[PDB]
Amino acid sequence: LPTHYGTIIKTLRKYMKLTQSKLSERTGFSQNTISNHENGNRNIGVNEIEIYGKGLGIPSYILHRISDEFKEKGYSPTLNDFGKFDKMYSYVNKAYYNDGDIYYSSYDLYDETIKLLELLKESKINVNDIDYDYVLKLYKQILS
Amino acid sequence: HYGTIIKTLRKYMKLTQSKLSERTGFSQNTISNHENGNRNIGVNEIEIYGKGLGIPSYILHRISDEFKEKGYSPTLNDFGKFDKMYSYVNKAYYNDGDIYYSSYDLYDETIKLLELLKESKINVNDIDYDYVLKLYKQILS
Amino acid sequence: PTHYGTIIKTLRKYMKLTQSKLSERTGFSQNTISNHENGNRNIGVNEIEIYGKGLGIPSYILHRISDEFKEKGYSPTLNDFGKFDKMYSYVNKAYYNDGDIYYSSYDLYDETIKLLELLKESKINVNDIDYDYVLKLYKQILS
Amino acid sequence: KSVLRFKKLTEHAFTPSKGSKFAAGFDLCSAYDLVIPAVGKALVKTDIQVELPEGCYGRIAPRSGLSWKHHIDVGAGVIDRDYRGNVGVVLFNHAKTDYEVKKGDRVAQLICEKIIYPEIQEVEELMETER
Amino acid sequence: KSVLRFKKLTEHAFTPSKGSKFAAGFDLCSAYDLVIPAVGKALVKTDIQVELPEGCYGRIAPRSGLSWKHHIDVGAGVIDRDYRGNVGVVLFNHAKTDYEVKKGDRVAQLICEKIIYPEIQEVEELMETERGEGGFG
Amino acid sequence: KSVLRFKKLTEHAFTPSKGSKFAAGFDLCSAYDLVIPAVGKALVKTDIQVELPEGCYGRIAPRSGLSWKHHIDVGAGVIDRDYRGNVGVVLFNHAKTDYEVKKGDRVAQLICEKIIYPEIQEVEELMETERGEGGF
Ligand SMILES: [Ca+2]
Repeated sequence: LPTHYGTIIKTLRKYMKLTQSKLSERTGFSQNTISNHENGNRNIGVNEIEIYGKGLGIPSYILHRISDEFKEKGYSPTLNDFGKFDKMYSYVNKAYYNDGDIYYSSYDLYDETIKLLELLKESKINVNDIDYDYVLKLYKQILS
Repeated sequence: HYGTIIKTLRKYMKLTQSKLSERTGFSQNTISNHENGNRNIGVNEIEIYGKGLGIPSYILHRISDEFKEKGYSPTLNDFGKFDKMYSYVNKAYYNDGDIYYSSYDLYDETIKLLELLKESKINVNDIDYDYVLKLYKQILS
Repeated sequence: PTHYGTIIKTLRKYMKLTQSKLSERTGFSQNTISNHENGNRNIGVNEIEIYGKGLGIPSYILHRISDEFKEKGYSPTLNDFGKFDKMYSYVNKAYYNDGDIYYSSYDLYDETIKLLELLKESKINVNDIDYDYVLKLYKQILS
Repeated sequence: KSVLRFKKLTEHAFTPSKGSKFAAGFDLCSAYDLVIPAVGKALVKTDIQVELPEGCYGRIAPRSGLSWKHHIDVGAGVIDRDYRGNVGVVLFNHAKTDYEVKKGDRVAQLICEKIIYPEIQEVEELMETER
Repeated sequence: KSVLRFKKLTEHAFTPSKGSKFAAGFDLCSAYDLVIPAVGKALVKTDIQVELPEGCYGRIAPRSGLSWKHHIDVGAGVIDRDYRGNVGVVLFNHAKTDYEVKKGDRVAQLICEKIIYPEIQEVEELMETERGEGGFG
Repeated sequence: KSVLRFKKLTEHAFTPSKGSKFAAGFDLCSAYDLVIPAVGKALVKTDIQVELPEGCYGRIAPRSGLSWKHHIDVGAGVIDRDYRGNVGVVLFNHAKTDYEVKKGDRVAQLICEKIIYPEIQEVEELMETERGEGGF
């Protein structure tokens, strides 16, 4: 199954309001190399996602998890709603590295970010309307 | 509190007001206000005092626990026997496997062991290391 | 200390080294080495490390050969060192490249011996056996 | 920089990852589904081989959440610098229940522990401490 | 020099201490009284947060006396450099009887283990070790 | 270079050894025959004392074959730089059967783990993980 890394990077580059040239100065890839990556002519290796992840400001493993969502579902709900994922992932990272109840009970910051988003959607509660302490209390309930 | 601790231990180890100053880096006025009680000693300074005096800082906290527990510190009142015996407990911990794999707290084991010599009236300079090592192994069952 | 002189003299000749070439590697004089090999001078534990580096053999294998001397009066491993050398290379490649050996091995020397005894039991020549076949026999000994 | 190189032995192997730059080790993911029996053990294969940077070895260290929440300890854990086989994670399930590991679960982390490779020298001194 | 910074989260926190300058780690004291059940586990809170010196991480290592005499093992033990939460000591009681941990008892020690923080790089080359196929020489 | 010094305390002590120069640790051999009881423990004596090279401590780490095949974990394992007593290997036998350790068996390995000997400093401020709270 295809990895769809070309569409993922082009979508995330536009989400970060970066031109192909500005990303080119961070990654070190040429503007033509970046264009061929986004279009699909040149394949993107596991070491190129690492370079793209640092250039975009996103941990590279989230780009792998988005590519895995494409293979399993045909689409990526995280990529479709990345703004809500970005804001929600900031809360779990602050909670993971500052709260012992999360550090000693967490399993996967990506997986727990999705379920945390799903539980706000379960209550149909909008992100960005939520507080950090409000999400932390719910974070500790999912982790017993 | 801690000011009284420092004055007794500084005099026990034969140090002047001046000799303490350049080991700590503290001025003599800071030290003088510390020892009588005008200026309180924050906990990052006791480690500096501990290295300047030559005693592990955690024993100075343990002496403070005796003050909180009894109003005075019997170990500080009898520091000469504690210092020499702590040399024996430290030697046994780092040289005998029966202590290294059974010790819990070098201070607590030094304190109780002194009480077993005081209970039976045996003098510190009168005891040898080899006999003290034998009594150490029973307390560590 | 129990036959170490014979070990060095035999292994030096097995590795096609002169007394001088070993002398130039170890730093020992040719006279010190000669007295070591004959039995006049006793070999301390720190010299086996020096001899091991000079011969190109891990010093602990020289200790294991000495244990056979203490146990039997002779060393069958030293008597057939050419086959041990070739078989020890196979166990080393398998130990560092296959997880089934890395997570089940106990001692590369003992396991080299067991493989040698199983080739002799089955009338198989060491110089003739392949590594991929040897790897399966190693995994059989390590259940 | 220092580089930790890896190679996927199968399709099921996962790329080791960190969440931040200051993570102690790279998370190791299980390449298969398996069950760790109660008061039992299991060898989780990652289907990767590693080449460690110089001056260190590879310590398979536990993950905090899995150890505390599921009573699981990591055994062995010493990966020599010259090991190029499948990296296996030895897991001890001390709980009274079986634990089910899923493909992609982070079962441990690989820490590049700086160590000394010294020469050994036998002494006849009885060495005594200096306290 | 290298500095290990810590802050007490409550009054119950203890200052980590060593017996000698070259002790491997700073002793970590339990901030509460608790019982680790037989063939069971417990997360011991130190009520401190730490900032580790550069070029290392914090390994919560066992103490020899408590491990050998009381059948206690230290689980987890990896303290990342950027972790600022409550430092917890995961203890596994493998004995058939409960163990009573008291406030202030040294349950483990924190070692600043020098490590490398490398970048990860995937190769297509099959890696293989030199030793073998040649032998001594 | 850096030297790991040891001394045999009895006739039964074994010289710690590696198979290659780049092995992580020196193999520690049991100096006596003993039994590690089922779901139990044992303190295996090596009958050696060690002096470690500078800038490190001695970690008694498990060996892969014995841990996986026999359900054995290494407890304690911290050897301070100034310890000159008999080096003991704490072994936990988690299996439901007794395990027999025999004289000469390699029960663990000694790794000279590079560590920092830092200063301890108490702060009053609540320390914050300072990196990523404003999003990617
Ligand atoms: Ca363990």
